[PDB]
Amino acid sequence: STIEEQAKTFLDKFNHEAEDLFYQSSLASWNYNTNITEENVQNMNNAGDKWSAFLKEQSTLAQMYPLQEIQNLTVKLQLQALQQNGSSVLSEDKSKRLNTILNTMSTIYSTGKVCNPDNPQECLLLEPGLNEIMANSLDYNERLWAWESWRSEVGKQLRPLYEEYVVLKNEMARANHYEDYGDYWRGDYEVNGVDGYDYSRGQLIEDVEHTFEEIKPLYEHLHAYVRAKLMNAYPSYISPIGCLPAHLLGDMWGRFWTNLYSLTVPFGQKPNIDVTDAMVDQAWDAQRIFKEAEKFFVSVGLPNMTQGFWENSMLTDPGNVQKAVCHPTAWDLGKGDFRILMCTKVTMDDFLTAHHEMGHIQYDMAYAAQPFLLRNGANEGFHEAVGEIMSLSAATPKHLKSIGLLSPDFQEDNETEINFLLKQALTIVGTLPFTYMLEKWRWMVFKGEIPKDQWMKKWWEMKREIVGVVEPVPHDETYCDPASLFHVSNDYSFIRYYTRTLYQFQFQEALCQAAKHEGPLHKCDISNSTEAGQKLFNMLRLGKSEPWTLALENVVGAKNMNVRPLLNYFEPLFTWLKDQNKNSFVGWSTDWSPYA
Amino acid sequence: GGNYNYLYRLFRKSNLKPFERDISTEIYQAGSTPCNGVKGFNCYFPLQSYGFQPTYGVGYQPYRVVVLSFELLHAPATVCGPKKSTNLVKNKCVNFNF
Repeated sequence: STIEEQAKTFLDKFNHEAEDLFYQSSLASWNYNTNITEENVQNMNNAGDKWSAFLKEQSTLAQMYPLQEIQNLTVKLQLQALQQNGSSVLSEDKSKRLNTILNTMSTIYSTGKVCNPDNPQECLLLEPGLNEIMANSLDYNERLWAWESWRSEVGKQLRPLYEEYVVLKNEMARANHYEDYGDYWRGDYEVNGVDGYDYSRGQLIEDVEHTFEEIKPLYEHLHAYVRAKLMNAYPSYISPIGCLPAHLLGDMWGRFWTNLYSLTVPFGQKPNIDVTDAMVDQAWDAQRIFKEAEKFFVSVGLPNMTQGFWENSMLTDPGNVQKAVCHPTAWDLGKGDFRILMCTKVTMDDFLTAHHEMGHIQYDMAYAAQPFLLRNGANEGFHEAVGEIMSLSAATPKHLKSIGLLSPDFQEDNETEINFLLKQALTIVGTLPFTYMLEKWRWMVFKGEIPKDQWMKKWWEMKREIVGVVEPVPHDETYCDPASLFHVSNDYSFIRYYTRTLYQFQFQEALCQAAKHEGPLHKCDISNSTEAGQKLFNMLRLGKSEPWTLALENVVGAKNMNVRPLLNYFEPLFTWLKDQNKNSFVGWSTDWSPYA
Repeated sequence: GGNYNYLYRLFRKSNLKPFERDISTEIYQAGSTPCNGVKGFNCYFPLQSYGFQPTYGVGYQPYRVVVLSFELLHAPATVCGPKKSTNLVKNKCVNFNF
């Protein structure tokens, strides 16, 4: 008989129970986070696995449906989302050991302990402390010692676990008809629907290389400038012919270069824009911050947050034994419940964090009309892009001036704009090559092109070739540097942090295009521009209902993820660097080493 | 904790007629295979209970609805309302509607 018409009844039956079950589970998790106490633990757990106990049969029941002839795009998409069996494709004896090995790597990576040889009774962890040892310090011996200790006492035991984790994950992918698990990560970034918007899993590999060669000159110039500043700070330790070490970047893995901003200040006479003291003088509390964050969203055209968010959600000051987590998060519990979990203070960083959380919350309610299974973004890089857009547009000095927070008689010039631009670049453009390198290495080690013995040497060689960083100490095959990272052993995709950035400026540019502004991209604001409210909403009101290839068409001119505005956002910085590093050779040579 | 005492019909072969109330609890059969009063491969329960909670947003809260439908059969009218009247003024030539 017919199968297409009887799948709708099953979909509705599943969704009706899933809505309130997920609502109750999320409410239990929210209660546990808001109240850090034993009473709210078991119940939360009593929900969690219970949802899993409900997610299997609905996945188990999604095998009798031959999803190869249903002509309804939305119904087919929902059935395909429900048809993924997950980890229920391998044998139980291997599944239990995979779960055990995942648990043990999660526990071991979070309990790294390194003791100084001179004082063997003082071991530290990834918690601030050992992190603070090199987070803010001007030294070469202690930073290198901490790096070596971390990569020898946390980078050694994770390697054998990762060795079997790779093969088991690849075999699971093969059981899921994936030749490699990179395809599993690239399944979401792929659509097989309307003609003309088709995308393939293998297209991402070539397209990312296509979109990475246009920023190489700017990254080389910034690398040369950072190297020259390091020479001015660390004499006779960084070779002009070579490049900078890994521990001197500012982070143990080079993910962020913010720690090196103080050592690479172009013009120290002009201070950075700070109005925190002004906020204190103006008596700005958490409520004032939260209501000022609302004006920016409502001046573009976005609706107002409904009643209950100010009441049900925790806002500030957990205070006494009623402990709550201060990590800023936005929770969409469903059935019209949206909440924020953050600790507010008087800080422009806190203002930007509140704006980011409001952007996430607005994006979440934007696709609220979608069913339970479709209230998700097209890709992982859309939520963060939307959140960062409002932080970008609220960092303009014009916005602070217009909201009565900066002096109307301000005399901002090119020097302070360049300083803020470089401060921003040390965080945004300085992490794209490292994320690229990590994702590429993970994909190529999951593909099995290299043997088991060619693991560390190739990783380090590509680090010198792409990032332009040499080895602080020689590394043998028994070590494992990638395993000493959060998103390498927790099964988290790392390309998520890359494409989003490629969108952000793009979106901003398009939003700037819909801003009636002339001049630099960084200065233009989406505030006081209602026309951009609906256009952005076109991507907000879709979510998973439409493919990302189709989604990237109502705001930006081209659906391709070509990184055009990156070279123009830092245009004053680029033309200043062209007039700065004339006497320093740009690039790096992969023969010089700190150890020899 | 979720008020599950309010139920709504979710599955039925055909729609309701105007001013019709159906309280049938037969196991709906979306597919072709008959079920002997049990759920299964294509059989589901027509009635589903709500999970209303005070934390539910606007549009998901419980809402009491009363519909007053007037009938005007040829029998003499019985439901007639406001009989607003004026004051009694006498000793003046006036028109009246007692």
